[PDB]
Amino acid sequence: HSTMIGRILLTVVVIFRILIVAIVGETVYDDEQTMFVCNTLQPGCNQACYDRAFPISHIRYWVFQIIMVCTPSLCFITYSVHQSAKQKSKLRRQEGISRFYIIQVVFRNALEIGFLVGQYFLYGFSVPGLYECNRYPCIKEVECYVSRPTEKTVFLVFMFAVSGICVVLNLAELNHLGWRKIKLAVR
Amino acid sequence: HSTMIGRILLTVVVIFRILIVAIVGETVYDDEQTMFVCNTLQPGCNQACYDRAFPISHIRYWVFQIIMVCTPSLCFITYSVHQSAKQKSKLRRQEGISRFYIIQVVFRNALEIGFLVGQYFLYGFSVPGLYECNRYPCIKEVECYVSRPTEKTVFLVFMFAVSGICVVLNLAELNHLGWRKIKLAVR
Amino acid sequence: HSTMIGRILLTVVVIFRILIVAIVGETVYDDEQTMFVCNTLQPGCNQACYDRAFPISHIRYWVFQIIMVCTPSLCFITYSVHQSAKQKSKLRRQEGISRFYIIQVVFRNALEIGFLVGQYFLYGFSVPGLYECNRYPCIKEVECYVSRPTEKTVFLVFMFAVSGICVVLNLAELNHLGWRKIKLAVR
Amino acid sequence: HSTMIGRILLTVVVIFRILIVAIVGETVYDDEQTMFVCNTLQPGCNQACYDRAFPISHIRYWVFQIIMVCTPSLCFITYSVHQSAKQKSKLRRQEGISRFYIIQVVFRNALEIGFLVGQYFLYGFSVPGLYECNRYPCIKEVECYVSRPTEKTVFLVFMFAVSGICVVLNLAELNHLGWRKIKLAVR
Amino acid sequence: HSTMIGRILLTVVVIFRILIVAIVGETVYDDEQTMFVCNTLQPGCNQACYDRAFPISHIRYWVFQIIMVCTPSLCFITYSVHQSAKQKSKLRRQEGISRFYIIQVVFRNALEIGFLVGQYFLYGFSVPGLYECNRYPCIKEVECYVSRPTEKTVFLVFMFAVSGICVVLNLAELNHLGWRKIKLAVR
Amino acid sequence: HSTMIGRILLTVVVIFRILIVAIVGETVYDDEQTMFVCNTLQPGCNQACYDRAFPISHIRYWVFQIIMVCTPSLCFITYSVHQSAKQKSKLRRQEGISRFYIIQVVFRNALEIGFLVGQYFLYGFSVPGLYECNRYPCIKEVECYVSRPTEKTVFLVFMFAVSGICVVLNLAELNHLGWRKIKLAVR
Ligand SMILES: CC(C)CCC[C@@H](C)[C@H]1CC[C@H]2[C@@H]3CC=C4C[C@@H](OC(=O)CCC(=O)O)CC[C@]4(C)[C@H]3CC[C@]12C
Ligand SMILES: CC(C)CCC[C@@H](C)[C@H]1CC[C@H]2[C@@H]3CC=C4C[C@@H](OC(=O)CCC(=O)O)CC[C@]4(C)[C@H]3CC[C@]12C
Ligand SMILES: CC(C)CCC[C@@H](C)[C@H]1CC[C@H]2[C@@H]3CC=C4C[C@@H](OC(=O)CCC(=O)O)CC[C@]4(C)[C@H]3CC[C@]12C
Ligand SMILES: CC(C)CCC[C@@H](C)[C@H]1CC[C@H]2[C@@H]3CC=C4C[C@@H](OC(=O)CCC(=O)O)CC[C@]4(C)[C@H]3CC[C@]12C
Ligand SMILES: CC(C)CCC[C@@H](C)[C@H]1CC[C@H]2[C@@H]3CC=C4C[C@@H](OC(=O)CCC(=O)O)CC[C@]4(C)[C@H]3CC[C@]12C
Ligand SMILES: CC(C)CCC[C@@H](C)[C@H]1CC[C@H]2[C@@H]3CC=C4C[C@@H](OC(=O)CCC(=O)O)CC[C@]4(C)[C@H]3CC[C@]12C
Ligand SMILES: CCCCCCCCCCCCO[C@@H]1O[C@H](CO)[C@@H](O[C@H]2O[C@H](CO)[C@@H](O)[C@H](O)[C@H]2O)[C@H](O)[C@H]1O
Ligand SMILES: CCCCCCCCCCCCO[C@@H]1O[C@H](CO)[C@@H](O[C@H]2O[C@H](CO)[C@@H](O)[C@H](O)[C@H]2O)[C@H](O)[C@H]1O
Ligand SMILES: CCCCCCCCCCCCO[C@@H]1O[C@H](CO)[C@@H](O[C@H]2O[C@H](CO)[C@@H](O)[C@H](O)[C@H]2O)[C@H](O)[C@H]1O
Ligand SMILES: CCCCCCCCCCCCO[C@@H]1O[C@H](CO)[C@@H](O[C@H]2O[C@H](CO)[C@@H](O)[C@H](O)[C@H]2O)[C@H](O)[C@H]1O
Ligand SMILES: CCCCCCCCCCCCO[C@@H]1O[C@H](CO)[C@@H](O[C@H]2O[C@H](CO)[C@@H](O)[C@H](O)[C@H]2O)[C@H](O)[C@H]1O
Ligand SMILES: CCCCCCCCCCCCO[C@@H]1O[C@H](CO)[C@@H](O[C@H]2O[C@H](CO)[C@@H](O)[C@H](O)[C@H]2O)[C@H](O)[C@H]1O
Repeated sequence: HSTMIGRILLTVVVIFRILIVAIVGETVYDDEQTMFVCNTLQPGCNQACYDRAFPISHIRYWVFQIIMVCTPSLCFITYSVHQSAKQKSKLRRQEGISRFYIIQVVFRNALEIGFLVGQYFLYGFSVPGLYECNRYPCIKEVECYVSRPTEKTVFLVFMFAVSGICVVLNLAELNHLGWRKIKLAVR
Repeated sequence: HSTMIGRILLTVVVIFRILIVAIVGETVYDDEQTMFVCNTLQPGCNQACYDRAFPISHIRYWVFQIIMVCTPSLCFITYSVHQSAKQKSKLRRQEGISRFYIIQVVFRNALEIGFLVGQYFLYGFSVPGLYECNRYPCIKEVECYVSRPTEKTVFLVFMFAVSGICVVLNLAELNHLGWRKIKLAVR
Repeated sequence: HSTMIGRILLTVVVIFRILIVAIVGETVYDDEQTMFVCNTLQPGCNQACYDRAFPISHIRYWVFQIIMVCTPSLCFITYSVHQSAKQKSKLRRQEGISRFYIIQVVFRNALEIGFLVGQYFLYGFSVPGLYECNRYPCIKEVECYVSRPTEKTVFLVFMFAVSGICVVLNLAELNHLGWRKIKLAVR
Repeated sequence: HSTMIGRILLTVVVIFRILIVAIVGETVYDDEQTMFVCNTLQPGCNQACYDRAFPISHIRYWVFQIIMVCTPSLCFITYSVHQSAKQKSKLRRQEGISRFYIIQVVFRNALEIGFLVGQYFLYGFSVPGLYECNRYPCIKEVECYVSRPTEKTVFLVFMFAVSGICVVLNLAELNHLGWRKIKLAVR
Repeated sequence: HSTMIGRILLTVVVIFRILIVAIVGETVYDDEQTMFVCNTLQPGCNQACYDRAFPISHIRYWVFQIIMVCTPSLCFITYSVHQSAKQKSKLRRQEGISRFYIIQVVFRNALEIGFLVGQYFLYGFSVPGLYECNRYPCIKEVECYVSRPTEKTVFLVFMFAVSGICVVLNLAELNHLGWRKIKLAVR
Repeated sequence: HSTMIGRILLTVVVIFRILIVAIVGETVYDDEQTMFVCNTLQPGCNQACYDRAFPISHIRYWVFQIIMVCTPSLCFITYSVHQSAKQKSKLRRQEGISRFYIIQVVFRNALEIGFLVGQYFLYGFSVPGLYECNRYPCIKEVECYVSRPTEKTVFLVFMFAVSGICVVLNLAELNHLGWRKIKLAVR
């Protein structure tokens, strides 16, 4: 019950997060590297420490996740276009399209779960403003400073909450589908 | 009475504020971090003080509020599209759409009130040109300077006035709806 | 007489000024703050003096005026769309639309007059290349220098001339309307 | 004779110059102020000398000329739209449109001549790489250096040649019109 | 078997990689040259070492490969447009179009193989964070440092994996075509 | 024979080169002036040497050539639009259009040959990474260094190869036309 409104809410949340990231994410991380001050005098002790502290920026991971999530929708649209171009057998084709969509949404749920787990394990919750690094160029351990940690961690928490809401909606959709539909999709 | 003209005025104000922010807000806060001068010599005493003075910039909050306000309209549009795709029962569907729109506008009023309260409590009215900060990197209290405070506080006051006008229009719409419509929406 | 050609000329002037500002204004004021040199050594004596000399930049005022001027046109378009969606009474509706447009153009003339008066009182005619400032951060009076004053004052004079031409055209339209139409709009 | 092909060539040249300027002009003058080196030590001796050497940049004048030239075409299009909306009298209206277009093209030729004369008198042909300036901030005469003079003067010469070609085409069109058409337009 | 779904998946992968690169590649390599620190004091020892370490950036090669891959599709579209404009002979024309498409896809597979081999031989897998260079401007061997190596090598590995998947799909399509179709295309 | 496929290939090559330049050329030459290091201490010895080494950048010449090449196509399109608006005489008009197109393609071949000769004579093949300059501001001969020479010369070689391919295709088209068509176009 209430499946269509749930799908509508999920689409609204997807559009909301896509617009929010495409508007704000570029500006926050536009000059992250430039605003890096570290207590050191050895040349090259700054770039190595910045790479160690932030190997992959959060914006790249978010963009990658958003682009990867939309691929089943794109392939479904292409398959529907091909089916329309091609045209008792119609009912069989409709059933095949339905089971294809079911498998697509299951794969989308799996991808969302994997992306959420990876984001949780990689970045975490809070962004440390102060970092301690010791690589080959730096003779001893040095203390570097990060710029704007509060905004980064707040936006990361918001992204995690949005991903959790999407996961909950996807689980609700899977529960609406149910064991019989899962078994039918398997066979 | 005069409900349609009030809704037209509200839409005009929304378009006005959206265009104004999308035109001017990026340029004002484009290089806020760069134009930061503080009386200190300790490395890292500038970024921490800037983060303390401005944890979240006003432009991010305004963009977030604008994007959040438009979500009920987007979900209503999607629901209308779904209803059109699906098509005595028509009258019942129209009544359901009407009560859905009523609940949507009530939620929009609540969200606007919450956003206005948060903006008032977080930023306030005036932006202090001079700041005094004392964090761990800075040994003692230091005096930092902010660039272009007058423009920031003027634009913040204008945004507050626009939000107040929108709140007044929303309250007028709720009064036009009235207790009977609220009770019907509840049940 | 010659009312339609006057309105056409006014629209042409509006499009001309909008295109001119949207093309040139961003580049002139793109790096105004960076090109600021002042004879001082006290930290923070530059930002405060720049804020004192230029509290609100001319481009922001021009953009605000242009956006505010177009609001009656937008509300008229929305009202016309609503009237078209809704559809002896037709003649009454047409008369109401005509008087609404008359009131709208009167309000537009008033807004243009107010904006012109504010621009004249705030900025003036010439931009002083050399400024003398004495605020709290600066111990004594200091002499700061402004970059590209000639272009700024020339473009300000051109904007003032365009606003004057628009005001003259609006006054001509009001004279064409006349006392009888004003009295009819009042009642 | 060969009037239509001449008008086609004029339109092609206008599109060519518009595309060329809109593509290249922004990049050449993007950082003209930054690449300014002058043999001086007095603060403020650089901005004043740059303003004296280049009061108005060539790109602003070219953009202003291009925008001003297109205004008669825009007003003619608006008048044609109004005439279409409004609809022996048709022949009179067509004759009025023809004489209006004749007056418009005469005004366009006059504006082009004035703009060409102003460009010739203001900028000239060659851009001096070395400048000598002596204003109030600079105690004595100082020698400043300009960046990329050859490209600026080459593009200025090309713009002058394009303007001359346009003037020649406009004069050919005026000769095709002739004394009888000029007299008819006058009365 | 499963040829159409394979082509759909290949198109989806192409769109995915195109969007991913067009979104992320510009920002990563936006300021690669600026963030270059090398242990040297001789002027010109930095630019030569940067050129030696990175003669051609990865983004240029990826853009070139993507643009080159799409050329057979563009020429096929143009040929189809010409055939549509031009219109037992229809069957012969369809067979000619089919064999033209077969030759086009064979050429596309060859181009993809060549581009993959070139990318593997030129860049490799890992980006060395530390480089040792000795050119004419630098008296002796000097040690330069690269900024953000981990992101560059991760994205390069992802691009290599995407190219491998595309190559596998193209080989599957060629196997579906088969020896008989290859022989028919040859003659 | 094979004229239509040759024209299709020429159009494909034109689109390919236009897309390639519009994508990559801006980024390569975005900050050429900034990354200029020369062994000198006299102020103004850098800008003059940079102007001497690179009077006109390659990107400007390429953009100018591309824009100039497309002008006959634009004028042909405008002439076709005029002919369509205007409408035994039809056959004569078609023959006139054909001979006009022949003259247009001959002029395009001549322009391409001239542009190729100019590019070969001006820039050459290789970009010298090291330059020796001696102008008035510099007391003696000084050694300046160029940034990213390998990419510039590689892209220049690619542009030369593309221009050569276009010239070969144009010569093939002219050979297909032949002496009889040339004589008919002359008279
Ligand atoms: C659809 C519903 C289920 C969404 C619920 C969202 C939660 C997954 C999010 C929302 C707010 C989050 C919390 C916001 C703030 C914090 C404080 C934060 O504390 C620190 O960063 C310091 C201590 C530490 O290192 O853990 C730990 C995570 C936590 C509890 C977060 C855990 C995850 C929460 C509960
Ligand atoms: C639809 C209608 C009801 C909109 C009305 C808008 C008001 C909510 C705004 C418009 C102008 C605002 C005022 C503009 C200027 C100031 C001065 C300002 O003073 C300071 O910043 C220094 C003193 C202090 O710290 O409070 C205090 C807020 C106040 C009164 C503002 C309070 C809120 C006002 C009345
Ligand atoms: C439709 C018609 C009526 C438009 C007419 C436009 C005028 C309103 C503008 C056009 C040119 C302007 C003038 C251009 C130059 C100057 C010099 C300027 O002198 C200075 O800046 C130094 C002296 C001082 O401080 O006043 C004073 C304003 C004035 C006369 C301007 C006054 C306003 C003028 C007449
Ligand atoms: C449609 C036809 C008539 C267009 C013809 C274009 C001319 C108006 C242009 C094209 C090339 C120009 C010439 C190109 C180069 C120079 C050298 C230039 O010499 C200098 O800059 C140094 C000497 C000085 O200070 O005059 C003087 C202008 C001149 C002759 C230019 C004069 C104007 C010319 C002839
Ligand atoms: C459609 C299927 C067949 C795609 C398979 C993709 C492979 C071509 C890619 C995916 C992951 C890649 C591997 C990811 C990581 C590494 C570690 C890497 O190690 C180093 O960089 C250090 C040692 C060295 O210098 O080789 C060597 C390449 C390798 C094995 C890569 C080899 C190529 C792999 C297997
Ligand atoms: C449609 C077909 C005919 C296109 C053929 C393209 C040629 C016009 C291009 C492609 C590769 C080019 C060559 C690539 C590399 C070089 C090395 C280059 O050597 C140097 O830069 C150092 C020596 C010197 O100063 O000449 C001289 C030009 C040359 C032979 C180029 C000459 C022109 C070539 C043959
Ligand atoms: C699509 C699916 C993708 C799956 C992705 C799986 C990625 C797995 C990454 C394994 C990384 C192991 O290395 C891991 O590094 C991270 C961050 O660098 C460390 O993380 C630590 O520092 C970061 C900040 O730097 C803190 O936010 C975090 O709370 C803390 O645990 C982990 O303690 C360590 O375990
Ligand atoms: C969508 C709904 C969102 C609800 C949002 C609720 C946000 C609540 C934030 C609680 C913050 C508590 O911390 C609060 O910090 C702000 C600004 O940092 C302080 O604010 C103080 O400094 C700021 C500038 O920095 C001044 O403009 C302000 O007038 C002054 O009160 C408050 O004195 C303090 O109470
Ligand atoms: C939509 C309607 C808006 C109405 C706007 C009304 C704005 C009123 C602003 C009142 C400002 C009072 O402060 C006013 O500051 C301006 C500029 O800062 C001063 O202006 C002075 O300096 C400026 C440059 O800085 C010169 O160009 C000007 O000629 C000179 O008078 C005035 O002498 C002073 O009176
Ligand atoms: C739409 C029509 C517009 C009409 C525009 C009329 C503008 C008239 C400007 C009058 C300017 C008088 O001041 C004029 O300055 C210019 C450039 O600043 C000087 O010009 C001098 O220097 C410039 C470079 O700086 C050289 O390129 C030029 O060859 C040389 O003559 C003139 O010698 C002087 O006469
Ligand atoms: C469309 C088809 C294009 C075909 C392209 C063919 C390009 C062939 C390039 C030949 C280059 C020979 O020079 C080649 O330089 C590369 C990188 O510069 C060196 O590569 C070496 O350094 C790079 C980084 O700099 C490492 O990532 C790599 O693992 C290592 O081998 C090779 O050891 C050397 O053989
Ligand atoms: C549309 C048609 C356009 C026709 C264009 C005709 C342009 C003619 C330019 C004549 C220039 C004469 O000056 C010419 O300068 C170039 C480059 O500046 C010199 O060129 C020299 O240096 C350049 C780099 O700077 C090398 O790449 C080149 O191999 C070498 O010959 C020539 O040796 C000299 O002859």
